Amino acid sequence: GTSNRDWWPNQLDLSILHRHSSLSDPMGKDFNYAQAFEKLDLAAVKRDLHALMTTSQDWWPADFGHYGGLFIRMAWHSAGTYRTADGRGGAGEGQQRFAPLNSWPDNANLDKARRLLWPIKQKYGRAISWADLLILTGNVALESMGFKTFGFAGGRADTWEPEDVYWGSEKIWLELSGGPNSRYSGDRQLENPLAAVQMGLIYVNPEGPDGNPDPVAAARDIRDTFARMAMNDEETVALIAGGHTFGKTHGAGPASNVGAEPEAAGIEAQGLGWKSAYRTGKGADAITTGLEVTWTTTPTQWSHNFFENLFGYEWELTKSPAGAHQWVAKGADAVIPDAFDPSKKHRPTMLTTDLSLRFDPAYEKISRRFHENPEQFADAFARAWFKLTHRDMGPRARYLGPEVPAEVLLWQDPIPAVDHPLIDAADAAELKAKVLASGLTVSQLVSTAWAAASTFRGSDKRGGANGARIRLAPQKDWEANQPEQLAAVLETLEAIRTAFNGAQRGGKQVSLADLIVLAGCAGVEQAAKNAGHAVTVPFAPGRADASQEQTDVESMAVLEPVADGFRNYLKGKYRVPAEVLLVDKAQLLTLSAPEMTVLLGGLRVLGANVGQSRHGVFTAREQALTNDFFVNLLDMGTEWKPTAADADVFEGRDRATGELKWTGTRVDLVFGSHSQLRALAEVYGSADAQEKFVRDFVAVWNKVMNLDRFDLA
Amino acid sequence: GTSNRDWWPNQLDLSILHRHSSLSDPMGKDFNYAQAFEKLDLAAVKRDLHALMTTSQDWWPADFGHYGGLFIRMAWHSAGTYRTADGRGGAGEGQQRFAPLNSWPDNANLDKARRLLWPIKQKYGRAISWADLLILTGNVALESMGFKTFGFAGGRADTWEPEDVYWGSEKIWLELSGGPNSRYSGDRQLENPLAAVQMGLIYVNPEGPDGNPDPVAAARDIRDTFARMAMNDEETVALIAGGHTFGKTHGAGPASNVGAEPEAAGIEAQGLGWKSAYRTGKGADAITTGLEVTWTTTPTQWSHNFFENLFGYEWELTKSPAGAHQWVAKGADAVIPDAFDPSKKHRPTMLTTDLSLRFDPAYEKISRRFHENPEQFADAFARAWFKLTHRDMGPRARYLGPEVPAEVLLWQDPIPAVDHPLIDAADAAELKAKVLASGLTVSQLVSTAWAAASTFRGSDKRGGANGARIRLAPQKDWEANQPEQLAAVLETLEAIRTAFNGAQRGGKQVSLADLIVLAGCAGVEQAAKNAGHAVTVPFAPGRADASQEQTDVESMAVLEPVADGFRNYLKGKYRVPAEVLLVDKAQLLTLSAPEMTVLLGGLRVLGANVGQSRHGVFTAREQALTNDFFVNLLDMGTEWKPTAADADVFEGRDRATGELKWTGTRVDLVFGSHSQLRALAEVYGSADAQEKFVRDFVAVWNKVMNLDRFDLA
Ligand code: HEM
Ligand code: HEM
Ligand SMILES: NNC(=O)c1ccncc1
Ligand SMILES: NNC(=O)c1ccncc1
Ligand SMILES: [Cl-]
Ligand SMILES: [Cl-]
Ligand code: NA
Ligand code: NA
Repeated sequence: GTSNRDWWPNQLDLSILHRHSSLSDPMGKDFNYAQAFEKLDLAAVKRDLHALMTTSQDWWPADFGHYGGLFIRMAWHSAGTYRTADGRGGAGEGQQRFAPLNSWPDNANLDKARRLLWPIKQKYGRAISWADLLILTGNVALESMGFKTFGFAGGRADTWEPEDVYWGSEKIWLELSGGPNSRYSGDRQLENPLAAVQMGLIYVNPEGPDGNPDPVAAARDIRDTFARMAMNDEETVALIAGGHTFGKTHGAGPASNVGAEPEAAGIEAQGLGWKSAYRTGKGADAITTGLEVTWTTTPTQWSHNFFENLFGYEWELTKSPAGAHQWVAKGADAVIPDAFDPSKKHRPTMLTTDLSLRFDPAYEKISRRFHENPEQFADAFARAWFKLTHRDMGPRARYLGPEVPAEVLLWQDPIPAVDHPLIDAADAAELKAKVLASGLTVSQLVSTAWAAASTFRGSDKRGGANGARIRLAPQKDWEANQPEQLAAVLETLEAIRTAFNGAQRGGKQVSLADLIVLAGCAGVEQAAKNAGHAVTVPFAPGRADASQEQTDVESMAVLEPVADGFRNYLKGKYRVPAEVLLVDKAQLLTLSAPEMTVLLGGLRVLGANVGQSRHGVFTAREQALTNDFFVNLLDMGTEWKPTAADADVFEGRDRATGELKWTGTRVDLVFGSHSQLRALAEVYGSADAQEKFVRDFVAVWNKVMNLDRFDLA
Repeated sequence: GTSNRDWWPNQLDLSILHRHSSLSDPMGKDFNYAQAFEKLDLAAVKRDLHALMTTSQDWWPADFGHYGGLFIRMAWHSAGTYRTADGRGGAGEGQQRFAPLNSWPDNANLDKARRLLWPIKQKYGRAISWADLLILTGNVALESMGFKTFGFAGGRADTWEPEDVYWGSEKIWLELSGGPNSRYSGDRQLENPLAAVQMGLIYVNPEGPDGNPDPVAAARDIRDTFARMAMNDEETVALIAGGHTFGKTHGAGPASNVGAEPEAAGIEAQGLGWKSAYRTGKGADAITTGLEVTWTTTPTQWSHNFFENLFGYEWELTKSPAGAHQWVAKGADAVIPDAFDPSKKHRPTMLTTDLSLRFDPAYEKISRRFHENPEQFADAFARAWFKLTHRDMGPRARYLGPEVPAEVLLWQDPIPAVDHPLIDAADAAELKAKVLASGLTVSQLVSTAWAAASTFRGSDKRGGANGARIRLAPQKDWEANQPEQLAAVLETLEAIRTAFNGAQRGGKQVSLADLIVLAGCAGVEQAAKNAGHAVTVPFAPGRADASQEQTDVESMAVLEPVADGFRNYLKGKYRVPAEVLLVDKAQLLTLSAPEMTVLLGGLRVLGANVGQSRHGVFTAREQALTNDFFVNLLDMGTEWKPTAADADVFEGRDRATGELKWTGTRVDLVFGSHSQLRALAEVYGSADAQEKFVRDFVAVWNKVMNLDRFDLA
């Protein structure tokens, strides 16, 4: 069946904005997962999971009689697809169960793990999402084996179709670097936003870089990919050594025995894959990765044996029965149990990537400290495991259930509790009138509030106007935020706030986070008034102001807009066309194509462009909220040509006279080009559309303002 | 970006069921196009369109000073993608403005036509859809040029993204037959459901089959493609000769002058394509197809000159300035006007496909009759043009506005008006009790109502339970409908009906159409009662019984289910896998993936399978409405394997004992295999889901029952 994608392989793909519709969702449109989960008897689930750990099923027998290792790996992989660059991946939408992740080579035999959990899923039904269950199971595994976890938050709602995520351009699973679609360039620089070394891996190749078993060089990849997953050196050592305290790898025989991944398997496989022809195909004969390593003498019990072994022995290179590189302790005693035969024991073994923890000089110092103080190791691993598995859950307000940790962590971008009465409608109207009487312009108010709100991304639910972090490092200095204009606006707002708060009785006051938003609302209302329309922009109070001390500046770097088509901003020159970046941004903002279209056309005429650029400002009444962008964009009286100076900027001239009327960017003109966006533009560009445009603008504006307001959910 | 479609190119694609969501739609959820159109001043639009016909724009100058020909071609093409095999294509969704149809070679320069309409679109806004405007503009063109149309109906709502239609497998535009993805096999047999000879054509190649200019062989393709678009010989001659009474083709210079189609063109082209490097690139220099033919001496006025010329001259093969085969009149004077230069005239010319109307012996007779009786020609063309442009509109109840023809036509599958009081809720309860007392089983009732309702397709809005056509030829005889069982059920229902109707006062009666449906509802209520659930199934009366004379039996043939996964039925062995045919069917029924899942799992346990097959009947309480399908399908205690007799049937055996528990087909097992369908199955298979299952089943049931009930909109 030949498709639009086959005929026009570089056209824009808008379907990414329209996933997750009510059509694909089996739950009623009123279904509220948070309220279902809040009534789940979580202790009862955890008792069932505890039982599970040691109830071996013959179709996938439990190593050492205990599924703990397998489930820890399953949870780790669920969380481990996470990239800080865009917030995509991670455990928070249960995407391990869909394509492609369910069939990634690094996820081999995690299909068995997920299937082991069906009876418990089935028992508790909609009160526990798969997403939450995968993470909970990991926790229970650790707990069953003697490890005290830091806590657990429910709240990850299930999703019903695969996400659209750029995982790389390679066309071959696990392709080595330096191919026609290499994710590496220069001096082993991994392309953003990727966070793994090969297509279908979680982070790194366990044999070493492109299969070279050099622990020192492997450590370089570990550090890079873990950093791209938001983990520093301490966290990375804790997580790796923590996880490889348990279980084993599977490599009983040659890898050519293993069949098709789940999405390529036959229908009879019922969603399972990697069927193995090697001996029994499971248990003692299992092949997953091809490595054959068991790290510890008690693979079902928390211990400090990983570091005891790592440091206690000297290691020699060897080959698994599948031929993969791995390490064995030279002439150790055979002290490591066999997973199925109680009369066999084995020597200590390690992956090349495990040895990285000892032979990378930075890791070695941390690893030694963990070896000599295994309580520090346990506390670090607990914290890191919580961070791993919760990193894409968003604000602490989404955390559910009785095991949520009380401690507030820096990585959570915490927002202080509000302890005082909030402003009401009359107060909001008085502030709005003050903001407008200060002489702040429509353009300044809208740009500031846009800049504050639009850092939100739905992928990991980081960002947004809550916190007033726009006033702090690093946001206040991002080029897209126009630091000098921003500083002037914030100064005037802060004076209005101080005066307002000083006049109150009874503890009422307004946060600057709220006022920035409210001022943006005044701006949009004044714009509408300039166009002759009386509208009220909805506003919900209750944002609070975070301090610089509660704001990790390095972690905030990834939220910087380098492309914001909504402000006609591109920080530099990229290989990805600007219109593609626009749609990506709209996806992170959770906008549909209609919402993206309305919003952009309104922002243009409000003066939200960075640097007061006239590109796409197709109106002779700037700062009035009108549909002029659309009417003028669609006017066939104008002819567009790319400029000689820049192929990415266009001049619009009167077709009859040649007179220069406007200039625009690819982001502006895509709305007159792409056949689906033009259809949208046409609706807003019609003579009956003025009222619709304003109402839809205000709605989407409001929506953007509220993206991070999970305190109100 | 490598996608799931690249990795697993033969997986099922469920996104086709979830297009056309609220997310992609710029109109509010409450927007009702019918009500907007009913307030449009249609007369005023038509005045504006009249004005347009002779308002020539410099960017695409009107031939002969009149755009009529162009707009007739535009409207023809809009309607001309229609296939009777699935009802997909046609004018009714305005899909000509989206990919791929906006960029089909046969639609070249229709982008200009559509752009000329923007001011009118813009003026009237949401009150007239593009879909309607394209056909209206065709009508006005004809009327402006002196042809009186049969009438016009509004009501085609706009759509907002491209449909997912199989247009063929070729990877090259216009590829000739016999390639690696040939749409032809055997003795020039065109593959169903296709209705064009080459990828990117409407029907046939104007130079002749695969470009060989044999009018007789061309006539074969014409007949086959037009038949696949629901037109017989009389209609086809009328339409072709009718249409080529107007306008001209465009072929002023070599085709290598013509640039990128709209979807490939630059952003600066603002949605237009085929920019030509030949001389001025437009007007007198225009290149569209490459042919250069002008059929009549008055290309802007209705005449009888097409047949005068066709029969009046003998024809010699020649070449256009682009090199295409075409025909010129032997010995003729230069009597055809030039489109731009009043001092030039040309000899009469014809396409190979025009000469088909004279050299095909069957077309010749029709053509001669039209020649000698031009009133018969005019009336046939009027009727055919109305049919062409309204064929996919569905029931007459959907027809809006003041130009709707009063005459009821056979091809509309008309439904007689209801002239008597309808049964009310007390009568419906009485009939249900009678149906249940008669001894008809749950399985009989559900199968019959399913068979009646499930002929509906949303593509052209044909089919459905309205009419009681299940009791007529050919439906009563379809294998999928189990003719023998059907005849017994209809006999018992007809007796219940006669008794009920005979007992009434005041003209009240119930149609068999309604009773079939109501009986289906009683069967579902009983099934629910068998399972311990107290369920009332919604019923809406008002169907009427159509007569055999109101039911064109040939036309009905295309509605025969050769694949109906909802009754585990496949009429033969096909190249397309059965699960693909299931999803296609669900798409025609307007079902989302959840709806398709719930519906199939319920039908299985209700006994709706053809021949009482046990395949997929995964319950020990058949005829009870339970979620057993799901719970049993997902039970990991069962292992599935294809049978030795048949690779498409599976045996499910107890994994521990080897005991045979169930058998199923690919349609059954796909719900436990495909990762998105399995996620749905899991909701319905959960321990808290029995009530949800029942309620969702009843909802989808009712939806299917009501699919053709446009009298209730
Ligand atoms: C550089 C990072 C990592 C590498 C390259 C890596 C590699 C691997 C490989 C190759 C296996 C064997 C899979 C198989 O054949 O069955 C595995 C197993 C395992 N890994 Fe990791 N790992 C890494 C980090 C982690 C982390 C962060 C955790 C959890 C905190 C984790 C926990 C596990 C566990 C529990 C298993 C045991 C599986 C079982 O018992 O079935 N690993 N690892
Ligand atoms: C065998 C069926 C047909 C064939 C092969 C065919 C072929 C063509 C071709 C090649 C053109 C020239 C396009 C160009 O270069 O601008 C055209 C023009 C046209 N056709 Fe057809 N045609 C078919 C049927 C129809 C029908 C059914 C209608 C309408 C009822 C129609 C109405 C027109 C009109 C009005 C034009 C003139 C366009 C103008 O003046 O710009 N044709 N046809
Ligand atoms: N791949 N997923 C995302 O980009 C996303 C998910 C949910 N809301 C916004 C964006
Ligand atoms: N491709 N188009 C269809 O299959 C369809 C369209 C509208 N309703 C149901 C089915
Ligand atoms: Cl994602
Ligand atoms: Cl279609
Ligand atoms: Na994410
Ligand atoms: Na259709």
